[PDB]
Amino acid sequence: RKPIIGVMGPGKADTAENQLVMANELGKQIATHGWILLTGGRSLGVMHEAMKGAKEAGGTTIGVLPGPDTISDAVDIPIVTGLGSARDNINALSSNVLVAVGMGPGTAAEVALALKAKKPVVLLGTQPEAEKFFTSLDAGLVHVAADVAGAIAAVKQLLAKL
Amino acid sequence: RKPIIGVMGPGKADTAENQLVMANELGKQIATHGWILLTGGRSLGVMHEAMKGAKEAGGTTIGVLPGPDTISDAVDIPIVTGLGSARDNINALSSNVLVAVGMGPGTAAEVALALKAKKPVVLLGTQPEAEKFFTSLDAGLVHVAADVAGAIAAVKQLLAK
Amino acid sequence: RKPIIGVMGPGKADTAENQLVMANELGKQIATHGWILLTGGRSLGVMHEAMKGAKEAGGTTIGVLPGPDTISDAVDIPIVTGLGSARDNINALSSNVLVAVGMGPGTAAEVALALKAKKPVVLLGTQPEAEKFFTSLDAGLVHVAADVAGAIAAVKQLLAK
Amino acid sequence: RKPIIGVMGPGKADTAENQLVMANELGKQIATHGWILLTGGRSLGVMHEAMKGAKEAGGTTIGVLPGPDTISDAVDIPIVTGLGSARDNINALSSNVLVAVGMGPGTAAEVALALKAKKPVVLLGTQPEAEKFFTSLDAGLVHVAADVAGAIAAVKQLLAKL
Repeated sequence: RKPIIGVMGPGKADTAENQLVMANELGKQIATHGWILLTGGRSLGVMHEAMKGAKEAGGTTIGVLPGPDTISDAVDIPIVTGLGSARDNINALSSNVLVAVGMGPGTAAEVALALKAKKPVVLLGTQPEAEKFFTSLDAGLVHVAADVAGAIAAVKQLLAKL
Repeated sequence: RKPIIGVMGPGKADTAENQLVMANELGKQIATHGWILLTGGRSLGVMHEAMKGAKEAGGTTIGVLPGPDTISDAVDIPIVTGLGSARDNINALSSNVLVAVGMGPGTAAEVALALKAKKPVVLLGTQPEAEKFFTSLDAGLVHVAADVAGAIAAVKQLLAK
Repeated sequence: RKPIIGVMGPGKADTAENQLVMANELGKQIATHGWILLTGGRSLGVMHEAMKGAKEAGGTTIGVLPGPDTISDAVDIPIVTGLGSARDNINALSSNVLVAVGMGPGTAAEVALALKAKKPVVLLGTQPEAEKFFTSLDAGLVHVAADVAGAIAAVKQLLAK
Repeated sequence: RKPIIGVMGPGKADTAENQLVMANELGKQIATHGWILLTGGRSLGVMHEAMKGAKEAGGTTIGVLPGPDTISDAVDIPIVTGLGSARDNINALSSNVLVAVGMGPGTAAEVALALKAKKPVVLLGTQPEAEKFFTSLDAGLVHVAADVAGAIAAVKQLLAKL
């Protein structure tokens, strides 16, 4: 069974370009390590980039969508859930590790839900407020990474322990 | 329609004793103001206290629960969802305002989801990091409350808007 | 607690005129028997008629809806779920009995899901194939009703058990 | 994008052996055609068999589960949904075609939901009552198949038209 790595980030308009770069590179390295990328299939911000990156590097991608899937070609496997744009809905109970790249309400909710699920989360491109808050929720499950390499190292290690 | 006030908070193990007392007092004040209380229908920290409070004050309560069968007399309208408890689903898109008493991963998810749905949230007895962080996600929708009465005043303001 | 009676049925386009009249009459009788009506809160065939009926008879209604914002005055307790409308989610695990008036794919799914959850379902104005088929899934939980009063009698029997 | 074929059937105790055979063979032929099998990952009746079949024949499998995934090794990609054993919950909005093998409450619900989603469904090993009822819901979307070959022909054709 290939490890499944989750990526979550804000959608287009509330995303710094450094985060799209970080997302795509992470994408790359997720695929490069032989891991499946699981992310939203909605083809906009951080997630689309991760998917482009994973797919470019030969990786298998999974794109979660809610409804009538009109979905980047970076997606290999669309999981259409039927639920809302409330999330974010919530299959990163499927990932071995979750990586957040940036932050916003949707991402915060999925990070919390993964902590609640006792899954480890790597926080990349988030701000002090987020890092501290999430580390306060579960210091044992939250890993702050300075950059993509750091994020990928955190993941590799968490996988080695499993 | 009576306003529906959503209450979120941690469970038995993770609710502090001061947070129980506040959740109970908040429940009471929700009822005394003529509002319906919506909260988790199985969960025994904050949510049970809130509901027990609303009820003692003669309030009407809606309890959201993931399924059968593990319900409290304190719950009037039991809504069984047949999703899981991966999410505290209570459902505060049903609510006019959401009040988080205390904090933890489940609560943090529901506060973040309300905000994502552009709903105001009142934060009571959440620590400084919760308050600063949620404020960082959406400063116009997050209201920090010092104590039950402040939380009630925030709720009233949001309702009168 | 008042019994909660779940009503399922097709939407505006697919509800026959006789089925509107029955759904309205069923709503009325749900209310007159002191039960709460639970049904879809956005859907304008059977479910709207049922709710309009309960309401005219002074009944209390719970409307389940997928989201904001597209609600009827006929709905007292609006429950917004923030799932989709891939499923009529109304939620009849919340209900004591489920009544399907008329039939179609959405209705068929909710009737099958109630049965899966070992809940009794009363089938009203569903055609012979619906009745025979659901009966084939679980004969002890499926009750065919000839008309509103028979459906009400079935419901009463299930409640008295 | 590989076509995703959905399979649904009753779980263990309410399943004739002819249906487990039919399920496994269908599984086989789904994989043999280069299609992804999407089914419940719960490792018991019709679905487990389909998965064993798909995996034996080199196919990629997707196993939907609700909760804390304690999940046959026939699953490649577990999608953990977080929802109930209410379903059945309900990602066969992801399949191009759905195949029911046998029938029971859970299966009936997913067939209906797929008809509601305007997706085509092939009914294999079901009884007259089911065939007629579902054909009455949407005659244009429901295909009754006498056997696995027939089921697989129905699918191939529906895919050709898409």
